Amino acid sequence: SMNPPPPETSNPNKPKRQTNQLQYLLRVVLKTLWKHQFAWPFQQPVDAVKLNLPDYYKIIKTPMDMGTIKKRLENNYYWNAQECIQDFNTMFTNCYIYNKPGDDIVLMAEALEKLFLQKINELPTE
Ligand SMILES: Cc1c[nH]nc1CN1CCN(c2nc(-c3[nH]c(C)c4c3CCCC4=O)cs2)CC1
Repeated sequence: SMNPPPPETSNPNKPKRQTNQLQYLLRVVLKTLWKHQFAWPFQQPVDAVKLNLPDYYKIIKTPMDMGTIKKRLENNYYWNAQECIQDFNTMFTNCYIYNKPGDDIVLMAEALEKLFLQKINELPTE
């Protein structure tokens, strides 16, 4: 079995920006979710080989994880906050697509997503 290449975290062809909203996404949103007791499954791309999930990347064609998001923020990969918010939402949605309601991993995603929503509700104006 094989994992796909991880999502890119650098691309010199892609225009970059640092905005106050992106700074908030790193210092408040990512930091809060990253330290949570349920963060660990989301801190790296899913290793479908080690986890014996040979169907994971048959079902999930837009993988995303907080380790990737963290690196994208640190490397100023994004142009705007909406790009980064979309990556978070992709991560949560993938979890709900692949797994079953009530699975431990879904309960963990739901706890992180509640906090995500609480923080982005106070995203500062640009
Ligand atoms: C040792 C350590 C401490 N902190 N971080 C680490 C390194 N990694 C350690 C392994 N790990 C892991 N993720 C998962 C994981 N994740 C998602 C989003 C999953 C799954 C399985 C089910 C379906 C699913 O949707 C399993 S094992 C991720 C992090």
